[PDB]
Amino acid sequence: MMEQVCDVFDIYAICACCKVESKNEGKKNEVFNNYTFRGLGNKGVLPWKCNSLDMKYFCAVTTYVNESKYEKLKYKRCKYLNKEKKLQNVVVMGRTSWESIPKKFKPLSNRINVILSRTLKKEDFDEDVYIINKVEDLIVLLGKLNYYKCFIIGGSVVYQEFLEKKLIKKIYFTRINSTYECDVFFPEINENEYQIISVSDVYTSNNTTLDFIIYKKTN
Amino acid sequence: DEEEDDFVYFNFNKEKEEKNKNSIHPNDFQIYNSLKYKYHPEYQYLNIIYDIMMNGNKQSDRTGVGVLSKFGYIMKFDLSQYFPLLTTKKLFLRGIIEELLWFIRGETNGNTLLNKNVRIWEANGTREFLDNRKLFHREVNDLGPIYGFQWRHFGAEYTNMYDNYENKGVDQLKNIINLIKNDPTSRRILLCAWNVKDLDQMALPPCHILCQFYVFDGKLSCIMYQRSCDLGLGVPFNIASYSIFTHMIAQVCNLQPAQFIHVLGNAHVYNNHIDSLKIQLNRIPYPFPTLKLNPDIKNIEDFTISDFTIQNYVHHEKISMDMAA
Ligand SMILES: NC(=O)C1=CN([C@@H]2O[C@H](COP(=O)(O)OP(=O)(O)OC[C@H]3O[C@@H](n4cnc5c(N)ncnc54)[C@H](OP(=O)(O)O)[C@@H]3O)[C@@H](O)[C@H]2O)C=CC1
Ligand SMILES: O=c1ccn([C@H]2C[C@H](O)[C@@H](COP(=O)(O)O)O2)c(=O)[nH]1
Ligand SMILES: N=C(N)NC(=N)Nc1cc(C(F)(F)F)ccc1Cl
Repeated sequence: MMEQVCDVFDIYAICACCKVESKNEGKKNEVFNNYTFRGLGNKGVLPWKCNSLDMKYFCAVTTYVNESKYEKLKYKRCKYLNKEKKLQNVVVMGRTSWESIPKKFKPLSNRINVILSRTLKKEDFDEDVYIINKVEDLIVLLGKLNYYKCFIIGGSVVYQEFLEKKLIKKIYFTRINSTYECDVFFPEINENEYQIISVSDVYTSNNTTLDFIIYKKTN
Repeated sequence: DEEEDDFVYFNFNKEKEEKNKNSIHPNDFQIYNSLKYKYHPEYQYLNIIYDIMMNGNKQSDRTGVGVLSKFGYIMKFDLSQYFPLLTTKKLFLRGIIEELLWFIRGETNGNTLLNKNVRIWEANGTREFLDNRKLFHREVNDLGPIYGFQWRHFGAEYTNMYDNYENKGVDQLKNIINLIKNDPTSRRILLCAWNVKDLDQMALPPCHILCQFYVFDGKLSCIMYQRSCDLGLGVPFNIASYSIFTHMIAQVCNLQPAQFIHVLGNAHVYNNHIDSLKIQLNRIPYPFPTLKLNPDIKNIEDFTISDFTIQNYVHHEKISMDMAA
């Protein structure tokens, strides 16, 4: 059948959402649901400060590669596009997101960094990164690159547009079980387009419990 | 891949999925079975519910309701990582905390709990209940030599719920707190409520037989043995109850809580709870909340309701395990 772009190019999303300060629905008799966790950022940075464990998780997922699986992936993408070291993953982020990262981490290590922007061009960056002004360009770029998996580390605006177009094969979602002030949020996942298939162990880090759940695009 | 086939052979004696007992319908747990990885700790609880429905034995019981049952299960909860208050349904802890403080004081007076609007023991203290237990000379709500009495006065002769049992009987609690404090490697740190001699004098025998503690690297772990476990109504609270108890003991002994281990003996599911559990098993767990204890409390006896705070409890909606309307 008509293979989906997100499937051919293994394009996933990964994020961490905390609970929003919905003033006064806050005391009991409050209803909870998956959308309870939607707080992504505040003031161009993270609502909660930094979460060590969440970070360990982020780096672990976005840098992990399986060399023995590439050949299979190469063949897939080639056949798709009508064709015939150190494998790396690709991370795609919005410009705002790229700037909110401390210089010491830019560009994200052991990862092919791709930034989405209209106000900036390659001449405005000093780092080893790819710049693109259209989502369609990411696809062209992916078709030309050697990589394992592609991760949309987002920016709320980025997450939003990649979900509408159905470019996400799975969502690695981190539920920060605490509340902070926020100004940007993750889109409300439609229980019909995506369904949770895995829920991890629960942990404590930086004074808050959290877990990791994996959403998957339904058939 | 040669191992692959040997695995298949080694299962030559696992017969057909028809003699899998209790005619269970898959469709009732689609969401539950769809899940690939179920690592959230709440699944230790849910998985048992599933096992008991799918492989449980049909038995009758002291009540007549009829239950499905299995024997011998174990759950482990990491209190240094979270507070295990189930999320697939709503739970309140005010009651079980008042009950716990009530145990610690060695009380056996049900009125004390009822005056705090905690009815956990109300049914076990009525004239009828007491009389059916043959405790004709027992005043209404005088529960008898139960938990509290055994924890502070094991061995002492029970008179009534108003008596003063000071320096009478063995004060186990006091004893275990001393053992953890001064002899942390002791393999004799147990709290026992199953006083064989006083069983018939109790409103009813205790379900939580004993607790054993373990201390290592400044961390306290607890194992509690439950003889009779009501997966639908009881267990959720039992888990919470002892997790809180482990925190308290851990604190007054200058240690950090670690593992709370729950050993289930007769683990049963009341037939009249099945529909509600089906519903529940299809709900995905939310991350557990946390428990905060006033740190200034240094004595196990100085705790009060306001010294306990549960934070960030995200849970599905309330469920009556016995739905009618
Ligand atoms: N909790 C979490 O897991 C995460 C939180 N965050 C937080 O999110 C906030 C940032 O998110 P948000 O403000 O939504 O910003 P984004 O990171 O989504 O950046 C949006 C910007 O990226 C560019 N862009 C997006 N789509 C396109 C496109 N199709 N073509 C060209 N350029 C595009 C534009 O740059 P330009 O303006 O140059 O045109 C745009 O205005 C911060 O507070 C950050 O801390 C970020 C990542 C993860
Ligand atoms: O803390 C408690 C107290 C009671 N029960 C349940 C177990 C049984 O269903 C019933 C007691 O019946 P017997 O075991 O006494 O027969 O109460 C619990 O699960 N937890
Ligand atoms: N933390 C997550 N699971 N999500 C996430 N996308 N975060 C995240 C984190 C970082 C930083 F910590 F390295 F600065 C940078 C960019 C993103 Cl998109």
